[PDB]
Amino acid sequence: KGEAIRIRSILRSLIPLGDLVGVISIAFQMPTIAKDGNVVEPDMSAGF
Amino acid sequence: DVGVRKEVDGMGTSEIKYGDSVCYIQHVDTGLWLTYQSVDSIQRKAIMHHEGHMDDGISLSRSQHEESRTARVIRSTVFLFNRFIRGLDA
Amino acid sequence: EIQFLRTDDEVVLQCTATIHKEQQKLCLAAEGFGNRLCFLESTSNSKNVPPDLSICTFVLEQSLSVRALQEMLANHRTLLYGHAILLRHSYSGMYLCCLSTSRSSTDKLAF
Amino acid sequence: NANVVVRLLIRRPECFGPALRGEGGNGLLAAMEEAIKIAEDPSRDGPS
Repeated sequence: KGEAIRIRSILRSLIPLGDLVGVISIAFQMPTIAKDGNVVEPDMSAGF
Repeated sequence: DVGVRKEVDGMGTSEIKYGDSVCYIQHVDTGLWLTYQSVDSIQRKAIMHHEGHMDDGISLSRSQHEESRTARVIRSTVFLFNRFIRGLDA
Repeated sequence: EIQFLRTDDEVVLQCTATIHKEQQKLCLAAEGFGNRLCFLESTSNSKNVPPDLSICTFVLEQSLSVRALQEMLANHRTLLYGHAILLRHSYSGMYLCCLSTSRSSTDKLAF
Repeated sequence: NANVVVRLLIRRPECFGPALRGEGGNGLLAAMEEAIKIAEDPSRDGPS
């Protein structure tokens, strides 16, 4: 469907593949167990 | 000196004919006529004369599309290759 | 009686650009031989620099409808708004096209 | 609906934000990294 190929080509032009690969490669911030057995979990609504 | 008539928007009317018509080339500003110097591969130098000569009419021969395209290709390739040669010399 | 744009006609595409507070006229052009990409030729400065309309002229080959176009790639008409037109370069004999490649002049989204 | 939405969004390229707008807009990976830097840098993430 020429319209379908056209839309897919447009989306490919907007978003490069390498950008998606890099964003996926970005790592999170692991929760850390600290002294006295306390879990420090960074706020989800404040980070990645 | 009929002058310059009004500009017409359209294909116009057919006035100057290839081969049949006889034309005289005149400079617009100075008004001089383009003539032959008649001085001694004919190699007759072309000049501008206020009055001209007795035989100054020019006939027209349209070039073929193939020849015109070849000439323009020649010009473009000459320009590009001269640029390339100058770059290599630089 | 205003003249109407037919198919088998030779025309030029013009655009007006207001750069450095000056309104001058440009025309789309293409060399064809050795350089497929299109560019612009200034026509406002005609009294000082002659424009090269030979590489600017185009000819309208077909002006068939959009659905007719889809049917066509599935297997002296007057131009009407909404038709798909074919522009053949008068000099090179080539056709105006949307090249897939892009020069990427800070646009990153245009062809 | 998807075709219409894509067409409207590409007609108005400002809908994609600073990045992905082109004309000097950096990449999506760069935008994500800068947003992460903002998230872990106070005085730019909250009101303060």
